[PDB]
Amino acid sequence: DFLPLYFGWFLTKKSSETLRKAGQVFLEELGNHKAFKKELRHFISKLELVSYFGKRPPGVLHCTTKFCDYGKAAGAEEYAQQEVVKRSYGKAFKLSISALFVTPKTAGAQVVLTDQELQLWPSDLDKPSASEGLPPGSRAHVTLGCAADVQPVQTGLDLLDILQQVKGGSQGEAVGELPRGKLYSLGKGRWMLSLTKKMEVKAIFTGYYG
Ligand SMILES: Nc1ncnc2c1ncn2[C@@H]1O[C@H](CO)[C@@H](O)[C@H]1OP(=O)(O)S
Ligand SMILES: Nc1ncnc2c1ncn2[C@@H]1O[C@H](CO)[C@@H](O)[C@H]1OP(=O)(O)S
Repeated sequence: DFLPLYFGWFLTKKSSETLRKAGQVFLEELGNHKAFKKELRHFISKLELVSYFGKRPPGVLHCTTKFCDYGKAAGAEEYAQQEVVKRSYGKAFKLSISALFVTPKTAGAQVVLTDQELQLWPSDLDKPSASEGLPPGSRAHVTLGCAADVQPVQTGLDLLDILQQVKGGSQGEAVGELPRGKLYSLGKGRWMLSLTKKMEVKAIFTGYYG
């Protein structure tokens, strides 16, 4: 017997649509924002970001914890065997979306995990450099879209990198206000919307088999 393609929290239909629509609305508002139009060089050396991020998750959205590749990924077997993983497998959770972000590569939503959910976050030998100085689980994210020649994986890195840019920042940096939060320009095509009111989505922790 083998492992899943990856473990994660898969949003209900109701919450997928709610978060997915939140994403589009952000893409549509950002692409029309003046600050964004001024930095368009990083997307086209106006633009509809909805089209730019044409590769979206087709069905339900999800928050990946541990990519296992059926055991072919390092740390995979070590993660699945954990008690908390077995005990949580199938259980429902509420994920907190604190921000939406975009880069030239990906678009997605930052997830802020509860202590219980942090127990479900892997602890591998191999770490992305961008996870430096950042608390565990920071990479927690929901992918909303990717550029044509970009892999979804990149979304987690794009989040981490963004968190580096704001590491030691304040809300006085905000470019301006969007209807649901403050907009930040972290340079180099990186934009983040920090939600005034955090979004909450029901999801189930389980294993996906591609
Ligand atoms: N190397 C990886 N690390 C973490 N998640 C990964 C990795 N590779 C793929 N994924 C994720 O698994 C899905 C199917 O491949 C992809 O859509 C990625 O999911 P997301 O967490 O949505 S970026
Ligand atoms: N209006 C601009 N167009 C192109 N590059 C710009 C512009 N303004 C600042 N730069 C910067 O000049 C360098 C060469 O492009 C790069 O450092 C550009 O900055 P960024 O990579 O966009 S942070």
